Amino acid sequence: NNYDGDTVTFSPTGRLFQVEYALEAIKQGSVTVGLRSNTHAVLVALKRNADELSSYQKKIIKCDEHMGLSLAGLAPDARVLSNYLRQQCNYSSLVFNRKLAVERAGHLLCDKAQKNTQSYGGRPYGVGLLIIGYDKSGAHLLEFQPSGNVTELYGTAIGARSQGAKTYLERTLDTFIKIDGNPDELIKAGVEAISQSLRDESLTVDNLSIAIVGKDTPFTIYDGEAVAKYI
Amino acid sequence: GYDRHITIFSPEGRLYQVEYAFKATNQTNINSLAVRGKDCTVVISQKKVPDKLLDPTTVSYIFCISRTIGMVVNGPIPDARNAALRAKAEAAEFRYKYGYDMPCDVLAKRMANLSQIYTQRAYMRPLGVILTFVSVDEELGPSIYKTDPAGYYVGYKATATGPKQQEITTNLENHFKKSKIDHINEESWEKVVEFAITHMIDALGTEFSKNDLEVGVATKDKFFTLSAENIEERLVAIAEQ
Amino acid sequence: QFNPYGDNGGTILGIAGEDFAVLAGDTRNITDYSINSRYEPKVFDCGDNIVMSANGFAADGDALVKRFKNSVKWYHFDHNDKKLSINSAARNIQHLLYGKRFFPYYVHTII
Amino acid sequence: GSRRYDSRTTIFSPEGRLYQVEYALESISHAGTAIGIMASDGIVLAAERKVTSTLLEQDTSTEKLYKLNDKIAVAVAGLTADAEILINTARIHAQNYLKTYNEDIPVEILVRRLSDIKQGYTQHGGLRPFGVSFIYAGYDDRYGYQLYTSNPSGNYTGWKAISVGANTSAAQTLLQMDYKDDMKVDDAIELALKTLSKTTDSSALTYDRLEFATIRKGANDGEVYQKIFKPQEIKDILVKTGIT
Amino acid sequence: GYDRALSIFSPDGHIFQVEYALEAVKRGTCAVGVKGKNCVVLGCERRSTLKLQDTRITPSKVSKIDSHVVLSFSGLNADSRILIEKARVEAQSHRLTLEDPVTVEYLTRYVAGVQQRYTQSGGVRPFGVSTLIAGFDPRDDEPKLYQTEPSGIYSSWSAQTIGRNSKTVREFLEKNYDRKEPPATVEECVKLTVRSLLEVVQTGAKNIEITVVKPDSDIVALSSEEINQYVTQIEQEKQE
Amino acid sequence: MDIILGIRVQDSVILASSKAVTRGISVLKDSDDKTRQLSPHTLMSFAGEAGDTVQFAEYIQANIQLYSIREDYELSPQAVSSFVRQELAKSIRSRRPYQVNVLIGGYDKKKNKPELYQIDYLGTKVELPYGAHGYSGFYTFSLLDHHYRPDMTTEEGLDLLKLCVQELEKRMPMDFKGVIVKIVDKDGIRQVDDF
Amino acid sequence: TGYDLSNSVFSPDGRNFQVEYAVKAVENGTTSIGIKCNDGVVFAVEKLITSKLLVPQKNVKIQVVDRHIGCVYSGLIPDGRHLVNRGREEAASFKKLYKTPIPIPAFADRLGQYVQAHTLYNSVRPFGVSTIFGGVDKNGAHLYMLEPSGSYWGYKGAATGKGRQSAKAELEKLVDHHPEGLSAREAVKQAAKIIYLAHEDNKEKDFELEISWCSLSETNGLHKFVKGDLLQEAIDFAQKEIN
Amino acid sequence: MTDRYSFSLTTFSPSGKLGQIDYALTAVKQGVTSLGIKATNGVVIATEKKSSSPLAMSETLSKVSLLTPDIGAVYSGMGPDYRVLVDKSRKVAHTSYKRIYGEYPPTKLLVSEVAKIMQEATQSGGVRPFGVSLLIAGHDEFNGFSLYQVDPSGSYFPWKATAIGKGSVAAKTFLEKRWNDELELEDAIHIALLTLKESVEGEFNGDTIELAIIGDENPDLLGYTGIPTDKGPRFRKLTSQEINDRLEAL
Amino acid sequence: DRGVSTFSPEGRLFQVEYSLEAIKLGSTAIGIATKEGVVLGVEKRATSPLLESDSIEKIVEIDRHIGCAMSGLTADARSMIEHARTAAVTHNLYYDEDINVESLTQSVCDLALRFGELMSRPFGVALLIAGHDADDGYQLFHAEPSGTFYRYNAKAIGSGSEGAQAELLNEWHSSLTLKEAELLVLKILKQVMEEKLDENNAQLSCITKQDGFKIYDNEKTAELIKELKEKEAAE
Ligand SMILES: [Cl-]
Ligand SMILES: [Mg+2]
Ligand SMILES: [Mg+2]
Repeated sequence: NNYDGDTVTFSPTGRLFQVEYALEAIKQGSVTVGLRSNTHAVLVALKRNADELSSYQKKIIKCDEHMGLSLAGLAPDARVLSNYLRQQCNYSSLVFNRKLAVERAGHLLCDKAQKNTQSYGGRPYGVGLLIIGYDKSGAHLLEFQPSGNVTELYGTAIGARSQGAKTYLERTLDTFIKIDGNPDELIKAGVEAISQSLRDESLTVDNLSIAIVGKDTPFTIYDGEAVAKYI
Repeated sequence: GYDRHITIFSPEGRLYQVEYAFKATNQTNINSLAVRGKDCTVVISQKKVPDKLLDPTTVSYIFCISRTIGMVVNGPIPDARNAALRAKAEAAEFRYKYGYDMPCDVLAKRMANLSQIYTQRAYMRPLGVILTFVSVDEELGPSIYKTDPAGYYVGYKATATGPKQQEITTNLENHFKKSKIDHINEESWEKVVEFAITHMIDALGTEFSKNDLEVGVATKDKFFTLSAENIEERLVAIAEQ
Repeated sequence: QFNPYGDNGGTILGIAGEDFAVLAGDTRNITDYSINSRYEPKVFDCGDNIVMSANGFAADGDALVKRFKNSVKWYHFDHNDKKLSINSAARNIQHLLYGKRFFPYYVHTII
Repeated sequence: GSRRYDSRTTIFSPEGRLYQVEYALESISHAGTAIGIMASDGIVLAAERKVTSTLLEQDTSTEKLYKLNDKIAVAVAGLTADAEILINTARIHAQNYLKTYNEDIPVEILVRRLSDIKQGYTQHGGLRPFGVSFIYAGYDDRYGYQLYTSNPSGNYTGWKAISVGANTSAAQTLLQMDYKDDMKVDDAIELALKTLSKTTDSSALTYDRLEFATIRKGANDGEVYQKIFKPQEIKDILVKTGIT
Repeated sequence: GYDRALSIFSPDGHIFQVEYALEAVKRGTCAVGVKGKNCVVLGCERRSTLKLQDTRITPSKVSKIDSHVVLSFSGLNADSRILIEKARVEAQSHRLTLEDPVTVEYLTRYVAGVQQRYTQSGGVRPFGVSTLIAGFDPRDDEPKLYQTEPSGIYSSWSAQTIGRNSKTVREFLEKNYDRKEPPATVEECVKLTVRSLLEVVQTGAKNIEITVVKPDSDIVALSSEEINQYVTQIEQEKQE
Repeated sequence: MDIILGIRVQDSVILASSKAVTRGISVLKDSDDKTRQLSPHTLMSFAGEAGDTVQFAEYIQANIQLYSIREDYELSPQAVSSFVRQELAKSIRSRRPYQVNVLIGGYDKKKNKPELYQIDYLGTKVELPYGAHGYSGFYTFSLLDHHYRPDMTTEEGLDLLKLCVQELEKRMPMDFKGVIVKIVDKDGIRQVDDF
Repeated sequence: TGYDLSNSVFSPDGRNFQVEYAVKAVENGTTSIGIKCNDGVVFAVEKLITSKLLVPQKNVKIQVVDRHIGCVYSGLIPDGRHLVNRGREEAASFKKLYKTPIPIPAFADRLGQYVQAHTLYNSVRPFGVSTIFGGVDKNGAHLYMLEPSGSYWGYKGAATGKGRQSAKAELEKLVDHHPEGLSAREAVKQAAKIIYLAHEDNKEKDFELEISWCSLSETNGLHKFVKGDLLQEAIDFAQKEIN
Repeated sequence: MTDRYSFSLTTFSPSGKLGQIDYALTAVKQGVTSLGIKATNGVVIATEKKSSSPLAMSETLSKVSLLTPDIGAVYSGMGPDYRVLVDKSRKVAHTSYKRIYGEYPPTKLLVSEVAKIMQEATQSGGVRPFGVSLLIAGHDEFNGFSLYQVDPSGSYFPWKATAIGKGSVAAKTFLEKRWNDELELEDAIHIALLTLKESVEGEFNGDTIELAIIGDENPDLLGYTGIPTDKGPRFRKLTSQEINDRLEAL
Repeated sequence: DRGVSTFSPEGRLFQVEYSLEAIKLGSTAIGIATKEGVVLGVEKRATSPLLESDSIEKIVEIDRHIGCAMSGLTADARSMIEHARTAAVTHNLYYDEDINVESLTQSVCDLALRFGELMSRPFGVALLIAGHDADDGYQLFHAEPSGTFYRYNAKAIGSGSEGAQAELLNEWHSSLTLKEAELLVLKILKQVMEEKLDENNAQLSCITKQDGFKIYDNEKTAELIKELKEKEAAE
C-alpha cells in the first residue's frame, strides 16, 4: 500500500510487497512440472503462444551437460539467471575440473536473487525456476523463487494452475521415485502430472516441451515431433 | 513534512532528527556518572540484566578504547559498539601517525566532528548515543569529555547521563558547592569509586548489589573495569561507615 | 630475471585428404635435455568434428586449447546448438591468439 | 530511498518552463538595481547597494561591481556568494585564453563560457541553478565596447543600455526614452544615475548606497582603463549631475 | 552522480518531459525554412519586446555549423548553444577522419541523435529546442532542408516552420508552396519566406532576419535595408 | 621528413618544403606536400618523425578550423603560433611526444604584416625574418644572413630562395627531390607551380 | 507520520520503525534455538514440512562458519544466508592476517557491525533475521544471538522465531535446574525436546528436526551435524517427553 | 550504501526564497549574542560563554578561535558547525595560501575562502547549509585592521562594528551611537563590554565572557627569538583576570 | 514518486506496460513470412504535405540477410539498429559467417530491460525483424521493449494492429508466394490506414536468399498497388 514503492521497504507486518508482486508474475506464467527418480530427473513444460501465427515461447534452458532448468514468469530474467548458472557451472569445470553440484547451484541462485531484494534502485527477479541435474550424489530437483528461497524436492510444479499437478505428484510420490532405469516411464508420469493443470487446451506437438538428465544421459531437450511419442 | 525525516532545517531552525536521536539515548533506561579524583577518573554505570538466559559478563556499556582512554555509552548497544569500534580505530591511527597516545579531549573532539557530519549530511543518520570519555591525560590530568548526537562536546569536572541525570547532576553540583574544588580530594581510586557509588545511591534513592553496577577506572598509563568482586569489596566499605 | 616462456619440444603434423583429415603428434614432453613424460597427449578432440594441437610452450598450448573448447561450448549456447564449421573455428582462434598480440601464446597451432 | 526527497531542479513544467530558473529570476527581481549604459567612447556601470547601514565599511566593500580582467567588468544582481563562484571561474577562463593564444579574451567568448556553465545547472546534475544575473561591460579590438547580460537560464543577449535586478520594467522604459546612439560617457553617467534615482525604493539616492564604474578609452592613447569609483568620487559625481 | 530518471513513460504511453520540451519550442520565436530550386532560405523572427538591444553582438538566430551548412532553431536559447557546439565539433571531426565535409542529412542525424539520447539518459532533461538544418552536400547542387525536435525524430521538408504561431505560417506555406515548381530564383525564395513571416511577425522592421545559403559554401545574411525592400514590395502588391 | 625553409619579405611569407618521402632504402614518393592550410591567411609546414607529422598538422588544422566557425573570425598568426607552441610544449612531457618541427607562415590582416614563426618539437617558438629546421639552416643561413633585406619583394625572396635550394642540392648528401614553394600574403595562400 | 516509510529515520519516540518491522518477519519465521553446555554449544531448528514432496534431510538450514562456528537463524532465509556469507569472509580475513581462527566474541561483533550498518542508511533494508550462533575458541564456549537492529548479547540459552516464548520458558528451567552446568550430549537431547515443545505454535504442519553442535570433548571443538543414531536417540527422547 | 543524495536539498521556492538559508538564519537568531568593534589601532571580538551546565568546564569550550596568528573568529548559532568551519578555515589558510606564497593570507581572502565553503553547503548535493554567522577580525600589512561578517548563504560584508545573534538588533543600535573613526583599542574594548552587558542575563565576569583582540604584535607569544622580521601574533585572547580589571572601570 | 523498475500488483513492470501504449499510437507495420521470402511493409504517415515522405525511414537494413521494420517512438530505434548492425558485423568478424536471425533478435532484446536508476527508461518502439539463414530458413520475429521476442508466420504492429492481425489470421497459409504476400501487406495496410494508400505514404520491402534485403522503389510499389486494385475489382 504505502510500503510497496520499492524493494527496500518492509511493511508494518514484516512483508516485502515488491518481492510478493514478483512472486505474482510467476503465477501468471504458464505451468511447468519437475520430477525425479534415483536415476533420472525430468522437466515437463507447457509452452505458451501469443496467437495462432506465433511460435510457442521456449520454457527449458540447458546450463551444462549435467544440469538445466525450466522457467515460469519473465523470460528475460530466466535468461539472466540461466546465463549466471552457465558461468558458475563453467568456472567449476575450468578451475577445479569439477562438475558443479546441483545443491551448490541452488545456493548461488539464492544469493544472487537476495542482493536484488535488499538494495535500493534494483528490483527482484520476476521468474520462478525448476532446476534438474545429475551429479556425484545422483539425481536432483530444485525449485527457485525470486524471494531467494531455493528448495530441493522429489517433484513439484510452478506457474498457473500448478496446484493440480503438485497434488498429483504428492499422491504418486511412492510410485515415480521408484522408476529407475526407465526414462520413458518417468516422462510419462511427468506428462500425466502436467495434464492435471490443463483446462480447455490439451497437449499438442508444438505445445509440449520435455527435458531429461540421468546417469548415462546428458541434459537433452525434446520439442516438436520428438514429444509426439508422449502425447 | 520531510524536514523531520532527514537532517535539514525546520522553519524554526531546528534539526528534529538530532532531537529524536537524543530521545533514543534514554531507550536503555540506564544512568551513568563520572567524577575525577586527584590521580584518577572514575566512571560508574547501572547494570541491568533483565533476562536470566543472558550471559551477564557480556552485558556492558563501558569500553576500553585505548590503554589510557575509557568510554561509557548512554544509548542502544548497536550504535554504542559502532562508536566504540570507530574510537578504537581513531585512537590507534593517531598514535601511528603522530607518535604519541591520543588525548581524551582530542578523541572526544574527533568523534564530535564525526557526529556533526551526520547532522549536516543527509544520507548518514545520527547515532542515538551519548559518549562519555575518561582518562588521566599526561598534560591535562584527570579528564571527562562528553559527546552527543548534535556534535556538541565539552570538558567536565564531573557529569551524569541518563533518564535521571538531573537528580544526579544536582546532587553532584551541591557537593562541589561545599568543597569548592574541581575534583574529589582523595588519594586512592578505591575511595573515589566509593564516593561515586555513594552519591548515585543518594541521588537515585536506590540500593545496589554487586551485579547492579558497572565500574570503570582511569589511572596514569592505564584504564580498567572492575569485576563483580572488586565492586563487592567497594560496596562492603560503603556499608561499614 | 623471470622468463615467462619455456620450450616443451614436440612435433605435430596435419594432412588434409579428399574426404578426411589427420592431425598427428608425438607424445614426448621435455625441458632442455630431460624427458618430462613419454606419453603426454598433445592432439585433442574439441567437439564438432574438429581436432586441435597447440605445439611449443605447453602451458600456453594447454591454455589455448582449453579456451577454444570453451568457445565451442558457448557457441552452442548462444547460437542454438549450431555446429561450428572448421572455417569459423579458424577465425575464432585468430581472435584468441591476436587477443594476446603483445604477450603471445608461444605456440604453433594446427586444427 | 533518497528519491523521496529529490526536488528535481532540472525539469520542465507542463507549460515548458524551467521551474527553478523562473523562481531564481523571481529572487533576482528583489536584488538591488544594476544598470549598464554603452556609449561611443566608453561604458558605464551603475548599481545600488541594498538597504545598507551607517556602520558598513563602504570603502573596502564590494557587492555589485567586480573586475574579471583589465578590459572586462561585471555588475551583479542576486546572491553575492553565487556570483563570486562564477566570477572566479570567469577570471580563470580569461587567464587560460591569454596563456593559450597570448591575446586578451574577446568579451563574447568569456560571456558565452559563463552562460554555458549556468545552462549546465538547468539541464543536468540535479543541483539548484545560480541565482545570479550579470551585466558584462567590456572592450576588445574586434567589436569595441560591448554590453551583455546573462541570467540563471544561461541565456545571454547584447545591449546598448540595460538594467537587471529590481524595477527593471520601470528602469528599461526610462533608458529607452532618453538613450541615443551618438551619446557620450559623461552623458551616460548622468542617465544611469538619473534612472536609479527615479526607480529606487529608497527615499533618496546617496553616495553610500551606490557602486559605480566606467570603462573608458579615456586612457593615455590607444588603450582602455577601468575605473571603480571610490566613495568620495561617487559623492562628487552625484553633486556634478545635480542629484544631491 | 545524479542518476534520476526524469524522462519516463506515463500510463497513457506519453513521455511528458519530451512533450513539455515541445511546449518550450512553442513559446520560442518563429523560425521558417524554404528551399528553392538552387538555394535554401532560413527566416527567423526577432521579438520587438527587446529594444535598446545591440544587434552587432547579440547572438544571431542562424548559426553556421560548417562553411556549407547552417542551423536555426526555436525554443530555449541556452540549450541551442550546446547542440550547435556539438554539431560544429562533429563537423570538424568528420572532415578529419572521412576527409570530406558532412552531408546535411548526416549532420541532422547527429544532432537528432544527441537530442534523443537526452530523452532516455539518467539525470538529464530533454533539449527544449527544435532545429531547422539547411545547406548543400559537398559537390552537390541539390538543396537540403531538415527539421529536428526534442524527441529526436528528424525528417526532410520542402518547406517548414517551427516556434510560436508556426501553425499559421505552415498554413500559409501549404497553400503557397508548389512542389512541381519551387521558387526558381533567390529573389522568389526570399520573397516567399518574408511573406510567410509577415503573416505572424507584426512589423517588418528589425523583426525579420533572413539568411540565404547557396551551393559551394556560399552563405550570406541579408541586411535590414535589403529585407525592408522585400517588405515594401510585398505590401504594395497587397494593396489591390 | 627532411628540408623545410621559410622567409618573410615585405608583404608576404614564403615557405619551401621538400617533396621526397624516403623509407630507409627507397624513395617512395617525389611529390609530397609537407604543409597544411590552418586558415585562409595562415600556412603551416612541418617535418619530423613519420606519421606524427601529418597526425599533428591535421589535428592543429581541425582545431583552428573549429575556432574559425565558432567565432566567425580568423585567428591572428601570432595567436595560432601560440596555440601550436602550447600543444607541442604539452606534448614533450607526454607518454609518447609528437616528434614534429613546424614553420608557421601567416599574413596578419589586422596589422597588414607578414609573420614567420619557427617552432620545434620541444615547443621552442621564435619569430624570424627567415627560418629553417634540421640541417637546412646550416647550409642556407649564411646566404640569408648576407642577401636578406626586410624590404624585399616576393620575386626577390623567391630568387634568394632559389640560391638556397641550389646550395642545398650541391652540398647535401640526400636527394630531397626539389621543393614545393607556397606564398602567403593579403590575398591568401597560393602555390608556385614552377620551381 | 511517515517515520516508518524510510530506514534509518528516527521517529519522535527515538525509534527506527523499519527495524521493528524487520522483527515482525523474524517473529513470523520457524523456531530456532541455542544451548550453551559445559564445553561447547548446541544449535537446533524447526523445519516445516510444507509438503510430502520435500526430500528429507536435504534442505539444510544450519550453516557452518570457518570450522568451529555454527550459525542458525529464523525469518527470511536468504537474508540469513547473506549474513553467513559475510561472516565467512570476515572469519577468512581474520585468519589470513592473525593466523589463529576468529574468536567467537570477535566474530559476534563482525556480524553485529555489519547488521548495524544496515540501519544507518535509507538505501538499504534491515536484515529480516535473528541469528543464533556460537562455538568453541581458546577461552572456551560462547553462545550469541543477533537481532535486526545489530543488537547482540552472550547467552546461556537462546531462542527466536514463532515459538520463542515457549522455548524461552523451557530454557529458563534448564538454567535454574542445572547451575553446575549441562553436558554436550544432554544439551542435544534437551534441544530436541525444546523444538518439539515449541512446535505447538506451528502445529498445523508436521516438521523435521535438525541439530548441530560444537564441543571440546565430543567434536574436538569443531562444528558437526548431529546425524544417524545420535539424532534418532534425541528424537526418541523428545517424543517421549511430549507424551 | 553510497551517498545517493546527489541532488540539492536547498532550492528556490515560488517566491524566490531559499528556504534552508532562511531557516539557517533563524537558527543563528536563536544563538547567543556575539559582536565585533574595529578601532584605529586594533579590532575586538566578544561573546557570552553560555555554559550548558555548571559542572561543565567552560574554559575547554572556545567560542573565540585563532585562525591565523593575525586573524581571529567568533560566531552565533550552532557551535558544532562553527567548530568544523574553524578546522576547515585553518587548513585552507595553509593549503590554498601559505604553502603557495610562504605567508599567511590577508583577512579578506581567508574570509572569501570560508564564505566559499559555506556557499557550497548551500548548493552541493545531500547537505544542509551551515547554521552559523561568523565574525572574522584580522590584520595584514597592506589592508590594515578589518572586521568581516559571514552568513549561512556565503555572503560576507565588512563592518566598522556589528553584532549577530540573540540581541543583535538592540546591540547594533547601541554600537551606532558609540562608534567613531577615532577610537583606540581600549575604547573599543570598553564599548564591547558595555554592549555585551545588555544581552547577558545572569553572571557578567571574565569567566562568563570570552573576548579577544587583533592588536599589536606580541613578541612574548612568538615562542622564539633571532629573526627580526618575525615579531609575533597580533591575535590575543584576553584572560579572565584582564577582563575583570576593565569591568571595574566600567 | 516511484521506482522505474517497479512491479505492479498484477506482476507486471509499469514502465514496460506503459511503453506498450506508446507503440499502439505508432504507425502500422506489417510482416509476412513465406517460403519464397519475408515481406515487410509500413505506413509512413507524414504529418504534413510539405514533409518529403521519402525521408521517412521506418524500414531499415541490419545486414544483407536481415531487414527490420519499426513502429512507435521511432527515434528510440536508432540505437537498437546501431547495436543490431554492430552485432551482425561483429559476429561475421569473429566467425567468418552470417549470424542467425534469432541470435541477432536475441542480442537486440538483451538491451530492452537494461533500464533503471544503463538508460533511464524502456524503448518506446516495437520492431519486426525479418531475415534468412541456412539453418532455419526465412524467419520473422517481433521484438518488444519487454525483452520478449516471438517468431511469427505473419505479424502486424502499430495503431491498426489488432484489426490487421485478425485479417492476417484468415489470409495466411503455408503455400503463399512472394507476390501474393506483397499484395496482402498492401491490402491490409490500405484497410487500416487513415489516408488513402499510395506509393508515397506506404513502403514495401523484402528479404530473399538470392538478392538479400531490398527496399522497394516507389515505382515498383506503385505497380503492385495498381495490380491490387484490379484484382479486388475482379470479384
Ligand atoms: Cl576531525
Ligand atoms: Mg543525516
Ligand atoms: Mg626552434
